[PDB]
Amino acid sequence: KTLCKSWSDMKKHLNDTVSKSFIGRFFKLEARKTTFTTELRAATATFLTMAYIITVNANILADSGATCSINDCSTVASSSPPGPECVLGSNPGYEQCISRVKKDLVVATSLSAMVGSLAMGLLANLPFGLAPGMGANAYIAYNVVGFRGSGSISYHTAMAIVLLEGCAFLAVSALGLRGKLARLIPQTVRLACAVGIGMFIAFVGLQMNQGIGLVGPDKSTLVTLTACAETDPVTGACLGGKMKSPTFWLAVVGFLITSFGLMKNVKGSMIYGIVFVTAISWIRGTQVTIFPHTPLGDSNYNYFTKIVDFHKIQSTLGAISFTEFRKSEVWVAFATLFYVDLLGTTGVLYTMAEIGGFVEDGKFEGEYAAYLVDAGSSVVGSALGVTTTATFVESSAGLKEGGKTGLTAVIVGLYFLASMFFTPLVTNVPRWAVGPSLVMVGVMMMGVVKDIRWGETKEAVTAFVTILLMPLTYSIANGIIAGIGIYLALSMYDVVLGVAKWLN
Amino acid sequence: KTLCKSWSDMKKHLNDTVSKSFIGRFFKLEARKTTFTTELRAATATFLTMAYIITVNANILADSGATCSINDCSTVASSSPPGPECVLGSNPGYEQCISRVKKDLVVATSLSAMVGSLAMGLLANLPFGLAPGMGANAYIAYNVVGFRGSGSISYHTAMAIVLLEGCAFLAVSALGLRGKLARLIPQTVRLACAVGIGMFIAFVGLQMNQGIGLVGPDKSTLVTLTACAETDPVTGACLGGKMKSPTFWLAVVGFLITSFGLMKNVKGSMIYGIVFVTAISWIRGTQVTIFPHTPLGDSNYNYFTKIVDFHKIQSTLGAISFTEFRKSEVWVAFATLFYVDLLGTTGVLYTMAEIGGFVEDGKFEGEYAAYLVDAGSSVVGSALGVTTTATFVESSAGLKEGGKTGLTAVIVGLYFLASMFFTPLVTNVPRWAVGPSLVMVGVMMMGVVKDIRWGETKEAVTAFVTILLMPLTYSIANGIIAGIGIYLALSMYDVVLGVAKWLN
Ligand SMILES: Nc1ncnc2[nH]cnc12
Ligand SMILES: Nc1ncnc2[nH]cnc12
Repeated sequence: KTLCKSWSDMKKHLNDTVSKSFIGRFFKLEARKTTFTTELRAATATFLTMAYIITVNANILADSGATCSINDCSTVASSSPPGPECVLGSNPGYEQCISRVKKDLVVATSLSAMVGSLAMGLLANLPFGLAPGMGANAYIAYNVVGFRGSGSISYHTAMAIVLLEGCAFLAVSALGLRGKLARLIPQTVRLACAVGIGMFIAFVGLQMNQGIGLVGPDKSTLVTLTACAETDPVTGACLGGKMKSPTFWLAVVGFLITSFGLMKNVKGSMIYGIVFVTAISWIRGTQVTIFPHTPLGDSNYNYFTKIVDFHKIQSTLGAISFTEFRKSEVWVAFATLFYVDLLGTTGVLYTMAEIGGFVEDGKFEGEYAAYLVDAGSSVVGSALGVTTTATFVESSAGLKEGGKTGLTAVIVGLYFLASMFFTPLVTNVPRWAVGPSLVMVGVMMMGVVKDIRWGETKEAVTAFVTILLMPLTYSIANGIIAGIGIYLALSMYDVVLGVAKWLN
Repeated sequence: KTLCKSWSDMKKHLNDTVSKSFIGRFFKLEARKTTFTTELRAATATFLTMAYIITVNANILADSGATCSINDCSTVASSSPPGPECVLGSNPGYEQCISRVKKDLVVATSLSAMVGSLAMGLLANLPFGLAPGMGANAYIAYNVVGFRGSGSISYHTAMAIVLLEGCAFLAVSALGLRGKLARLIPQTVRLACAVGIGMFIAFVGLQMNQGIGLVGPDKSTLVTLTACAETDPVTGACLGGKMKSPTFWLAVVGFLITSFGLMKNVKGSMIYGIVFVTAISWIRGTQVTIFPHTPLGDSNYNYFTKIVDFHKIQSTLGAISFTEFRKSEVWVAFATLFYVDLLGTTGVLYTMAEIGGFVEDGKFEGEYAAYLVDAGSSVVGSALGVTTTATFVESSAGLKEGGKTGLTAVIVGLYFLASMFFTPLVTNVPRWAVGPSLVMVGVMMMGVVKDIRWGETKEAVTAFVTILLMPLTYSIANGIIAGIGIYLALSMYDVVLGVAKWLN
């Protein structure tokens, strides 16, 4: 009929008047042959494969106990609450503190993914998006700061490391010291570190108080399968009954329809696994509720019955303190976070330049203004309370549908503006819904393990120690250090002595 | 000179009179073109790459607490010793029991690797050797029986599972039900199960009471790096001082010269890593001694000062009890050990037949009499107290030097006879010397991970859950079950319903 004919000739005309206006001259839409309409399809598919890190990042930096401390705890029958009693849960005053910080990290992630993505398109003309990157969320929140105020480094110092690393990554890039520096790292340590982070981030998404709750303590094997139904109220311990938890099996169904959606190539599928096992866990009354009948849960439901809200940052705003940079374990956390960002935004940003055909004999057309926008956005992301940004590989779903200019990245920046207003629906995602989303990240990073040269022995001993010691010793710093230490001693003690025997 | 000329013409004549005697007619040395001398070189290189499993198997089945029970414990100030006080160490009576069982498992491994290897050559004419296979040592000793009498299944029942699995693997092979049965298992579950066993067997060789002592307990992260120097006398706990254990750093030096020996292609190298960090840990006086000044250690040194001994099996001889086969977790241990032997001796025994050129369009010349000798040897190995046998992949070092007949496997059977008489030197290998040997096994099994199809999603979700849940939940049964359960639900719920929609 002429109904679709009246629909098709308008899209032949709306794509002309955009290119005949001024906005086609800035983004250069005449060359880089494309139209206005197929840029909008390139940014819709980029956002849906990227919309999961708006909730994963909030539910993983609220476990850090961001600004809640011992002073704003509750009052009990004693004269004063002691040290470790408040920060392990079951409190009227501390749990209402941490419900006002997760509302300040959903807004602070959209405002960090706006500025990173909206400044990528306007300054570099490149079709990809930015957000706080996955992989360095778990290093700061679980290994530097730790689960609810553990560890040694406070959260105010951890947001000062991101500034001083962010300013160290502009002025190692503006001088030209990148190809001199990144090629110094060998291929096997660079490639096996991305596998071990994928196994650390999935062992996070299995524990009792972190994600679903499979693994647990044991007094002779040091880890065992619990999955227990009736557990301890105060702490997490198995009282009895294995594999019959209604919060465990509802999370497995979310893990299947995420994986049954990735095959058959549904673009956004990790967002539909989160929405399905959340929309069951909102009905009051069941055993899988996030809304119980406690006074600690009536305040979340009375905020849920309104579906939109304009919420402002008020707790985890600019909070920096350089008054702790004169001890030892601050700089070790500095040299680790400088290491994992140098290898994250180097192998990705050039690989996403050869898809779509930007590249010539080196030096694609947005080289110099993409290393700095990816670096300055960690500085503006550190004042707002979140971690470093990274150019996402999910942005490839927009490279395979015809996005080639910077109008892709501006529209991606405008869905994050249209998703900070839905704050009452995003703070209320349960921690067993975000569990399988931390496991499918580990599936997609282990897919690079078929490029490690397992033929030679020195390349396989170095790659095995780095992969193994990251999820076991519960440390990312103990896999980077114990990989370089094996790679030198197997190599320096015969080759370097042999070169120094012949160079003189 | 004529000195080597007088050496070379004798080896031209000694190789003739062996082939002109009757012993060249049985093994058929005229065809399969080879001589007597280069068979002896093929069996020397086969033994040295196989001599490590004479000490690893004894030091991993003595941690099981094989026949030592609560009745032959010591006597203390109380009227009777309680249950868990004896079996956790620090006892005059229980520790002298377990020093008489490790002397009955060094002899029982050589007598099991004799009969398996000496009957492979005489009945099948194939050049490889047999011993109790690595991979099923840790399943029985740490996961069925457990560390020193833990768990539910006693050791007398675990040696009855090996009989009833051994007799079930003759009469699934003699009827012809192997190609019908083994091809039913898909490729990804078959291939990823061999990677997760390699990561379970290496997490064993890092713990505080098992191997060296890196990982340890923690009350908030459930695993942490201890490596602590001054520990608890009774139990294992970190009192203070990280990374300064003299038993930790002596084990790292053994891990380097094992790995520095595998590259540059030294044939036996895992045996020279064990001998070097043992021969330092025999000098009385140091901090790394295996011979302290206790009465529990004077009895090991007074047995060490003699260097040869004829020792007889007296504790872990024929000990079978079918009086526990009417409960649940016995058969689950049966179907796991039947699973891992079906996939171990199928992908190996055909791969070791295409090297050396035995094969034609299927059906190499020792098909039917090698599935049964590999199966009947687990029956005769179960009466003597050790686990199932397997055709070793280290036997390939003899396939690449010209071994093609059964005289290779007979001579391998005669080095194990000449290494049961050195029992006082083999019981005295410390548990931190056997530690890195359990880690280089995990390096050599992870080298098959570059053949898993990480392209498709169903092949990568199934392979990731199987690899991850074996070293974490400390279970081999929880990786086989949780791999099939993901592989059906991603596949049966759309394909099988679609086939049943079209078949009718
Ligand atoms: N840190 C990161 N770098 C690149 N792509 C990512 N996708 C998710 N996290 C990422
Ligand atoms: N179980 C096993 N099967 C084959 N080769 C092996 N090498 C060591 N253990 C083995």
